[PDB]
Amino acid sequence: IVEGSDAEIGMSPWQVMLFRKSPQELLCGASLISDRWVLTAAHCLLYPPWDKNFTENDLLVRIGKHSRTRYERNIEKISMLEKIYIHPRYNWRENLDRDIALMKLKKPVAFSDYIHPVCLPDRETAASLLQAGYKGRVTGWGNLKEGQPSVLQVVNLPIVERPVCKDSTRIRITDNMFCAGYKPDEGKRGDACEGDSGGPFVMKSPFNNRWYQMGIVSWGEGCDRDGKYGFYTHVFRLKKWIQKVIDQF
Amino acid sequence: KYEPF
Amino acid sequence: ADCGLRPLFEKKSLEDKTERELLESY
Ligand SMILES: *C[C@@](*)(O)[C@H](CCCNC(N)=[NH2+])NC(=O)[C@@H]1CCCN1C(=O)[C@H](N)Cc1ccccc1
Repeated sequence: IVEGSDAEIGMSPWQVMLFRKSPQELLCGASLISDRWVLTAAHCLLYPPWDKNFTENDLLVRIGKHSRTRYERNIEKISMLEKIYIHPRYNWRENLDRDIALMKLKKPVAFSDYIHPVCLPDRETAASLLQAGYKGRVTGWGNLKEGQPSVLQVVNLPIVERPVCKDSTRIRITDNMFCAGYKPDEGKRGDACEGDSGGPFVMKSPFNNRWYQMGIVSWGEGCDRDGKYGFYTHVFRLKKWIQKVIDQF
Repeated sequence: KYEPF
Repeated sequence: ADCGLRPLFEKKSLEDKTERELLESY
């Protein structure tokens, strides 16, 4: 996160750390959607141009964390993965279309003050909240600049109109993506950055006061550049695939 | 600077 | 079920420092 601020304790309890066993390293963000399921960006697992291909065995998940580097001795829960599922039409070859993956935890986690799942949007919630101008919230432990924070970072960013998104890059945008950030004119800034992928883009419903995951941190070009925007996987749109895997496994 | 578990 | 309702905030009727910024945008 660039131009964000230190989260408050318990602010984003669905926030998960994607952790490499050896070398020990922060890989990405992720989010807790149930006591057994974690959502993340498929490119955190699989990205062949960079020779990245991780397996169940390559990783750990750390839940209820605040500090990046400290072992949060009676707060955080570390869990092993049982199974990784990547969207079958995830497009690593061209544009990260469908950048989404599910991780099934070995044993379920116990929810606490620091551990709690986020809601998945419904057709109706998506419809009302996913509008240009409406702000969402991004969290993560990624780069502070185009570096590593000591505590979880947060930033509030507005959704941007499709055409503006399109005109900002040479990358082919698809309906499975949305962009967000401030316009240079708006002179307010901030963005996700490398190490932030898989982190949730969340909105708070004004109807029922619940937090919903609308996005997943996917890609960008640079971090917090004027005229550029963060791109996110559109969760509602990949909803049936998510349902489909949980209903099957 | 990761503290072991 | 209980999704999206934070134990230290919603549950206790406490607001975090910048959630008003989101609701004001809607
Ligand atoms: C995985 C990540 O942490 C990261 C998030 C970057 C978000 N950045 C901003 N400014 N919001 N994603 C990436 O690094 C992805 C995966 C591979 C390349 N990539 C990029 O963001 C490139 N910088 C651009 C790009 C390359 C290929 C296809 C799409 C985007």
